[PDB]
Amino acid sequence: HPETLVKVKDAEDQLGARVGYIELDLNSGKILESFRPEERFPMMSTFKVLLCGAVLSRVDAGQEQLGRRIHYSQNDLVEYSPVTEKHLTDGMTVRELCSAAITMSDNTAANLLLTTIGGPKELTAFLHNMGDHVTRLDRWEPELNEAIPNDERDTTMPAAMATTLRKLLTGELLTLASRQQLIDWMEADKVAGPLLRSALPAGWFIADKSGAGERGSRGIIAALGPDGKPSRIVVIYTTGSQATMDERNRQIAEIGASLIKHW
Ligand SMILES: *[B]([O])([O])[C]([C]C1=[C][C]=[C]C(C([O])=O)=[C]1)[N]C(=O)[C]C1=[C][C]=[C][C]=[C]1
Repeated sequence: HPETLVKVKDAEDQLGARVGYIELDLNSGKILESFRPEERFPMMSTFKVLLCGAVLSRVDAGQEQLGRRIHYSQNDLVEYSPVTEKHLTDGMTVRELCSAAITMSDNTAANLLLTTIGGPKELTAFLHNMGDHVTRLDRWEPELNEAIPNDERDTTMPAAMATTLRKLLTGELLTLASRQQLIDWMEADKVAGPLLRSALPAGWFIADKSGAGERGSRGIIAALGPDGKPSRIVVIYTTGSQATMDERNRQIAEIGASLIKHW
């Protein structure tokens, strides 16, 4: 709704930064509303969903096991590794690393998973293969959150991220069992409470993933809908603000309230 676009512009004014926005119809693929759709923004932690999608496609091909366990060391630990740091001892299975990467944004768990699939170059190839010729992952955690102005490394476009999430989630790409598993992980998101979840009415469904990085970067990707079923895709990225975390979360949650209102 254009009123939502007003809020996106109000946000750009508040944060003193650009805001990329996109609403997608989950069923048809139709674009509902947009803003800075083809500009590049840093994915930050939102790439974790893509990562686990590639991991799931390997599992579907029998090239990987969810039950497979992985061991690592203190040597592998990166800042912000809430679960991983807890099992230095017993290691973790593929499944748990994805859970950890998505529901808690665990940095080390992402790094371990990237290694398993072939690193950033392979992720990029995976994406490019499925029709996304824009989204690129160049670095590992946590340098990928640098967000230096104009750098194309580790970025996406709101338009590209939206359709790719759509394909993962509803395309024939992943098995039914894997798509479901991916949705399940997103739905259990334990760290995005102040963002869109904060504007959701009771009974609605939401499967999401957020990100935060240097230079005021912040963003979220999500599939939501009323009555326990997702029906739309919303992507929101911002970069360049001098605003604090709270103000940044406030603006995003404000865009979501507008989205709901005009549903
Ligand atoms: B990710 O953005 O690449 C990665 C981990 C992270 C940190 C904070 C919030 C989220 C989120 O809300 O989805 C994801 N980013 C970093 O590791 C940067 C960082 C930022 C702030 C605290 C710790 C790390």
